[PDB]
Amino acid sequence: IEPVIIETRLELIGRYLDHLKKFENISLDDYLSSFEQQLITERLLQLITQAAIDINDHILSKLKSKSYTNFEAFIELGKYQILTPELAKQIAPSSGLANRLVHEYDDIDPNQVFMAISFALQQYPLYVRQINSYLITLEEEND
Amino acid sequence: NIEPVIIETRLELIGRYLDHLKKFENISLDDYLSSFEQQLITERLLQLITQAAIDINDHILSKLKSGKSYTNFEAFIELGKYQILTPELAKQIAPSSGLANRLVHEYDDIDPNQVFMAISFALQQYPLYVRQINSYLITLEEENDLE
Ligand SMILES: *P(=O)(O)OC[C@H]1O[C@@H](n2cnc3c(N)ncnc32)[C@H](O)[C@@H]1OP(=O)(O)OC[C@H]1O[C@@H](n2cnc3c(N)ncnc32)[C@H](O)[C@@H]1O
Ligand SMILES: *P(=O)(O)OC[C@H]1O[C@@H](n2cnc3c(N)ncnc32)[C@H](O)[C@@H]1OP(=O)(O)OC[C@H]1O[C@@H](n2cnc3c(N)ncnc32)[C@H](O)[C@@H]1O
Repeated sequence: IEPVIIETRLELIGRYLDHLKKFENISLDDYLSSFEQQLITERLLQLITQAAIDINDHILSKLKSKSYTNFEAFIELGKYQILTPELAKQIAPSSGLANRLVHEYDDIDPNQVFMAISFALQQYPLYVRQINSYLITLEEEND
Repeated sequence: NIEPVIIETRLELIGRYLDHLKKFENISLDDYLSSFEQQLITERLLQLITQAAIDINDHILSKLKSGKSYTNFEAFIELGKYQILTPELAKQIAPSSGLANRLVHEYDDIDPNQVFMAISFALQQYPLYVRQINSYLITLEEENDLE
């Protein structure tokens, strides 16, 4: 496992969350009225989830050199206790959110993106902390 | 016929996205590079415009190409060969398929300097795309009515 590959993406997730947090108090009616605010939060959520999918793929490629869907990849990290199983279960559906936001499914419901903001702001800081704690362990073993 | 309705809805969306993108036509590079939020808005607008056009092109060519395959870049060039787009526009606008692939993260990392230039390219080219597809839409409706 290459720490800098993982840490670069974790830092990006943290940056994107920092920007997404600027939206955490916007009312739904103002959100639905502002296409540009929908665009910003949709792209932030896409970038966050795609960075996580990339992190998970890198980690699993070094451990289980088996193939997982993006949803299962979160679950598998839970089995390795790299994520907690509870976080892995909660956050795995953000893989479907990523697909939704690149138009792999049908239209985007802004009401559901609005609610997803608060769950991303809860779950992904924990994802970052858990992956960071794993990376730090690997680094402190090398030392 | 379902193809005209499909094209017309997507053209209406492209027109709306272009209206929002036009707000950024006069932004300076330094202003753009210093505002992550303006980068996000323009990146997603470009993603939505190009994806809608890719959808249109797929529906146009499925009627004309009897199962023959094509990439999203190639679809734009095929429209030029069919004189649905002018060849000049077709070759100018085909690389927007590569922009779209980068914006949905098929590969690579996003260079904001390239996205900055794509704002101008899209504001020049996609209004012409809309006009020319709209002219084809009329021909299609006439052909369906004539058959
Ligand atoms: P894709 O087909 O990957 O996602 C669709 C749906 O299936 C869920 N899923 C994928 N793979 C699995 C496995 N292996 N097990 C169980 N479930 C799986 C995936 O999590 C996704 O779930 P959804 O709850 O439909 O969506 C995830 C997430 O997206 C937001 N959401 C939902 N519907 C939306 C609309 N219409 N607009 C905008 N956002 C939407 C919610 O945040 C939801 O939790
Ligand atoms: P992807 O693999 O989709 O595209 C790669 C590259 O190849 C071009 N291409 C695809 N198919 C063909 C055919 N049949 N013939 C000739 N060329 C083809 C495709 O247009 C793309 O060109 P690029 O110049 O790499 O990119 C197109 C477009 O994207 C923006 N761009 C470029 N680099 C970017 C970064 N780093 N970030 C964000 N956007 C970027 C530019 O607007 C460029 O014009």
